[PDB]
Amino acid sequence: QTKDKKLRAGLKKIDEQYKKAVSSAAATDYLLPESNGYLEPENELEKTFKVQQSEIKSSVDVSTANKALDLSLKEFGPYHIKYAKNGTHLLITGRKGHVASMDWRKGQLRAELFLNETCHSATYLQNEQYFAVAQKKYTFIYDHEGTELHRLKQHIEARHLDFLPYHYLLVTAGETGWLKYHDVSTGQLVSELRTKAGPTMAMAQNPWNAVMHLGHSNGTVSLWSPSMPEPLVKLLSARGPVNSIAIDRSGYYMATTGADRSMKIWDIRNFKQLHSVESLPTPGTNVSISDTGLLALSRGPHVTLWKDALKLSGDSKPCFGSMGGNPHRNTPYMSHLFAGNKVENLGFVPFEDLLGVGHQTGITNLIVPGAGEANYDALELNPFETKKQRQEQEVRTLLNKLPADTITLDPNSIGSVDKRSGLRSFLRKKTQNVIDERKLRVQKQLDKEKNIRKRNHQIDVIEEALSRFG
Amino acid sequence: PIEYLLFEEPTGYAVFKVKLQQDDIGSRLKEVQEQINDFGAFTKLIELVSFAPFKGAAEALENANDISEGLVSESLKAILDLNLPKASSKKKNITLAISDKNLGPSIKEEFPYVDCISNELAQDLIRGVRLHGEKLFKGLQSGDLERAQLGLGHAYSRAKVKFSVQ
Amino acid sequence: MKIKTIKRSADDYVPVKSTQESQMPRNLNPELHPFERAREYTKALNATKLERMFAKPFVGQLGYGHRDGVYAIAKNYGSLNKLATGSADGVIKYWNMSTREEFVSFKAHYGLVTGLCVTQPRFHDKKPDLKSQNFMLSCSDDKTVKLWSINVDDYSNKNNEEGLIRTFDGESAFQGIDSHRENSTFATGGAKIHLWDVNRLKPVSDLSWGADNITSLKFNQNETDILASTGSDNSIVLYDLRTNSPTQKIVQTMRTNAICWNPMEAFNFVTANEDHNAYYYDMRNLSRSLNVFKDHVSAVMDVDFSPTGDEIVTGSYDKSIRIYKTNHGHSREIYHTKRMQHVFQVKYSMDSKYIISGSDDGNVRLWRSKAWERSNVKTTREKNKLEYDEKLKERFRHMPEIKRISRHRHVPQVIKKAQEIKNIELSSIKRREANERRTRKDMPYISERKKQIVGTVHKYE
Amino acid sequence: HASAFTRTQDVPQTELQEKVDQVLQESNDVVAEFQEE
Amino acid sequence: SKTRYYLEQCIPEMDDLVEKGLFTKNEVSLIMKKRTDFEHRLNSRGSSINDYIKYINYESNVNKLRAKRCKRILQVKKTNSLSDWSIQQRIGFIYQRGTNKFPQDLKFWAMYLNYMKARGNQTSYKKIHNIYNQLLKLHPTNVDIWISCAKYEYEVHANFKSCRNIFQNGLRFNPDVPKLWYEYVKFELNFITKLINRRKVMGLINALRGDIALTIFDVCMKTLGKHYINKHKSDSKMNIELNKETLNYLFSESLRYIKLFERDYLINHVLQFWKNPELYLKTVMIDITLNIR
Repeated sequence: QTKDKKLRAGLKKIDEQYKKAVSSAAATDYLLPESNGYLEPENELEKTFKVQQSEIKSSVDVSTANKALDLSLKEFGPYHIKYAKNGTHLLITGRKGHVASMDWRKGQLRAELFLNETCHSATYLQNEQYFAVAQKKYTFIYDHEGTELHRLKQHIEARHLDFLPYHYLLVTAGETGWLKYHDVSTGQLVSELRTKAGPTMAMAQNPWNAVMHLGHSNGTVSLWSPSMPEPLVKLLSARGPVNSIAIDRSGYYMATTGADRSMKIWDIRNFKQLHSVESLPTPGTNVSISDTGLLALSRGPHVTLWKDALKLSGDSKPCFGSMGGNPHRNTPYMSHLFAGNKVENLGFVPFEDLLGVGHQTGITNLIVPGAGEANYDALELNPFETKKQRQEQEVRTLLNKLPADTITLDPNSIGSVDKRSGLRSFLRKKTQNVIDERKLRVQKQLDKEKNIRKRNHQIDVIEEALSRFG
Repeated sequence: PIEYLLFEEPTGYAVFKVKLQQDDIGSRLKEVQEQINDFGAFTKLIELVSFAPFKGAAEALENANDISEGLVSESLKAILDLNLPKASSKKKNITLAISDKNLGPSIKEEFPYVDCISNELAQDLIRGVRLHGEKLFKGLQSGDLERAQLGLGHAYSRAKVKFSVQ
Repeated sequence: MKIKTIKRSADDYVPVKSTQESQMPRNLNPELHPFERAREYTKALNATKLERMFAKPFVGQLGYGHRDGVYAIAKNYGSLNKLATGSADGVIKYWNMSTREEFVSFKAHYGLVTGLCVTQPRFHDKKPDLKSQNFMLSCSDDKTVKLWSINVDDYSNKNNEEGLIRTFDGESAFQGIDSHRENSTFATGGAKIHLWDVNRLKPVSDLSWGADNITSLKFNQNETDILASTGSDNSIVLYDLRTNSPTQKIVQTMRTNAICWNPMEAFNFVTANEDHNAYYYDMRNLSRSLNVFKDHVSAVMDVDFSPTGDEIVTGSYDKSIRIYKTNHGHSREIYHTKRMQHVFQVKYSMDSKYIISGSDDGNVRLWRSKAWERSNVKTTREKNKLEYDEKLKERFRHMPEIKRISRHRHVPQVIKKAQEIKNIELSSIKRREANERRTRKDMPYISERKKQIVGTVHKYE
Repeated sequence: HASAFTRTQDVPQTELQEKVDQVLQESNDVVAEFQEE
Repeated sequence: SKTRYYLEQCIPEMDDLVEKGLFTKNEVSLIMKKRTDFEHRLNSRGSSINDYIKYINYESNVNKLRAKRCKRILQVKKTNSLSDWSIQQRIGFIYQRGTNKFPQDLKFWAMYLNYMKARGNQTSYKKIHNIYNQLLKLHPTNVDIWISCAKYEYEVHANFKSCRNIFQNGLRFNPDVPKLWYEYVKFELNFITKLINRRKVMGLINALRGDIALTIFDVCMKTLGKHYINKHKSDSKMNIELNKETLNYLFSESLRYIKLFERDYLINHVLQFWKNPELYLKTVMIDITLNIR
């Protein structure tokens, strides 16, 4: 604190205003509508990871038991799963041609597409209405009913596309090693950044920040932003290639899985890797984070869940088996293994507590007691939306879409301050030249004067006898 | 400064308390005229406070005759006496918006602490109240205004003419 | 093995009735609401864009106007409909601004009408009805002052005596007028300012420094015995009426056309001055100006304070109107029309909402003070959204994009060209002064607030 | 601010008022390339 | 929206209530679920006095439960907290909102008054005044309300002058209600007897009285006849018929006054006024019965 009365008053007033604000937020917290769900032993003999999905369905509510889907489509390829950000619509993309978008709760099949072209992945972009899929070659944008709205041509070989929703931006990383931001509202390829690395293996968006984390074959994660053509940052996660990367909802912690049977938990906001699970018997196919800091790993026939692994404690480091039930060891929160499938991917249901896995036969939701965030925020995402509310809110976000170049590494960098005829033509040229030279000469003279000024600021027998002859 | 207004009706007198004042200079503008039409904004400008219903048909008739001639009736005297605050009879009189210039003076000489107003603004307020009519009464029990008007018009006219069974 | 999951009651979220309004749960978790700075910056930028597309100042004019250019305007400080305007024809009118109509229109004088005051006298013969009639006071060039009655429909509380209650013959040609309030005592500046009372036909008191004529007067709003005056030997003279004498004097480099106290500070006034400027002075220390209001391009002609006390409205002999905030020193806003010329009089309205401008093309226009604020009543939701707009753009006022957009205002080509020329001349003066400083030894750093005072009479320290 | 209880004008307004008042008045590898990069 | 305003306004007392050890987090959260349901039901259109009433009833039961909870869990009659008056303040707020939205419902007005009077220990004499002023202004021709206000005032504070003025105003609005006139006379007589009993007690420790009620009767007589003529006011035969009917009505009223009813003197006055056929017979037999008494 500085010894100025006016500045003391100013900073004290501003600080107490901030404190009033946060106290208000805490009161709202007393006012929240619901409560997270959990899973605890009551005892020491039995352990959490010993429970079975049949046991949970028997012991819990019928609405959830109904919600825990299990679809088997044994015809087409392994399926790739995505839930809308709203947490209501589900979109499955088979490996051969099957693409479906379904209301998932009242079981209205919104759209079904049979494509022989080997599709790869997909996402609802801005609502439940428009969704994009990859193909063998191009990227496609589809209406709610399923008609081909657009064939994005420049996004060639687009393995790993994803949509970031405040800026309305579609990111299509693929195989030639290339990353294109396509503004989807106005429809113009915003940016096109080559990656010198190679075929990008995994990809996930930091949402606290809206910066794209790509995971290359070197074993390096690289953080990109659509403004400038060099990676914002690079991290060396694992050796060999990086299979998958997932990012906490606060954009604070990241988990990387690399095909050298390695798994890393990273502190994004300081770039110190919290710790490295090396005891991994088979390479990890997939990793994801819930909304409540709950880590899901998948080794292909196995899915494993670690609660409270995203902290800085040494005890946080996840393990697979504890001798004598040592408390200082982090055993998995909850396990599951399928019969013979290979989990194609997995994603948490946004506002229930379920994680949907896609595997070679199809889709399966596992009931997780504490996965999703129990109490959402209507101003952002309503699982219940009357059509008029949905369209009105769509226009709202369309108005307030953030500019593409606002994406940076620190979402606060907006605020600060700094202080930022013939003879006639010929004779005209001569005289203008003269005026120019005159200006330069005056400048140099002023500079000599100023230099003498700085000098005046900073200030043998025969030579003494003859000082005054020069 | 239009604190109250008075509105006469076939089924009795009403008195409203003005809550906000529409700006006085802008009154000729499309925006404020529209808010007079709309019902949502008129409620913000006016809330009803009192409503004295007439006793019977005869009492209503003679009351309408006295309003026509510009006098104050016993019923009006009572309702004003009840609703209007007693300010100092020298400074800060209470403002009441009426519909009739010629009604002004009688109300004054009965209540020297009140000041009547019949302006462009007060006439606009009267017009809005008349337009919306029953929606403004929050449900207070009133007879069917239209049937009341037919009966009252017929009685008034027969009275002036001296219509006769002979 | 006690377990439970997120179970929702559709009864709780989706209401049983149809009219019942569904509930909106809210969670103020910061990680749930992700972008603060970018989101609020774009809200503020959209807000300024909407401001630019909603700025519609001109709201209308007052009847058919005046024949010969408007030179006197006086708002009624009591009521809110009423102003009084007067024209070089000699014809003075009393306008009802609610209806854009006129109450009366007297042909007052043979020459120009040089001043108007609007008032209510305090007669001792009687008490003229303050409720049925208003009173008005015209100060003419043919050596007369006339007091008129106006029949005003404000109240409906009665049912003759229409015009020219009284006339005060003068010995000189009168040149400005104002009336001390709560006392019914007016003061008129011709060749020597006279303190008149309503009931005496001979000027009650003589106030004059010396033998100079006095262009204009104004009492102040509070501590109401302080009068200030502007004289044609480009002087500004404060008078006090309790001691009954002039008090002090300052002489500037060019004549000050008009002065207005402010109604919230009671010892600050602002003077519209012909060297293109408006100088804002403290009364107790007249050696220096509190602030200088800059952005005109010809003689400033009138100033007025908003009754809230924080904004100033100036009208120049260039054909435009400028609105300033008391703390800045550059124009907030510029009003201009192809049909308005030589703004000679400006009056800011007693609800602080509007501006009246009398211009010598003969017209009394009236404008909105903030070019947005429609007069209708606003639902509470809309009102909150609008106040939120204003707060956000005050916060982000200085970001380059927002500044570019909210400062782009279209100005007539005459003012643009005059402004660039004036900038060229000031640069020239400044750099010749720079070279002279480079050489010479003793030159004072004459401040931008003292540069403009030739000399005061009562020197203090 | 007028109420229904207090006599406001303190002067009778009906025959009842006057009569009662007057009566009461009377009653009172990879690491290596990373390093290089 | 406005519901959000009301809920956040409810938060702090909830904070206090959980803070003191007498309500658990889950219980309080359930309380707020119910609160939000009620708030939306009131705010949304189509609401009704039944919704306001059920909201009040729920809050009252919460208050009772809180009182018994503090009695049991810490054996304190009254915690020096924010809650202990917060709940009743919110109940008052609910009553005000309901009446500003449905000023028609006499039953709701009366629940409001009963609540406020019964809790009258901490309340305002002035607050009862305000409620009654607003109600009377809205429903001037409800002699029930006028009588109720007068009786409350006279029974609680016995402000004889204020009750007198109330009756004066009530008559000034409704000269047509014989019930009102009847009750006014009853109040007059009760006041007279109370004064005379006070005089008797002063005598123990150490007639204009009727004439006031006589005058009230006379003017009631006159104006009631007037207004009965005015309803159903055309020649001599109907003049005589209406005169006869109003005589019948009005003297039945005088008979009611006789039943209401020192006493002999007042009856006597009624009899002379009456004199000023079969009715004459009834009068004279009344005379002989009085002489019997």
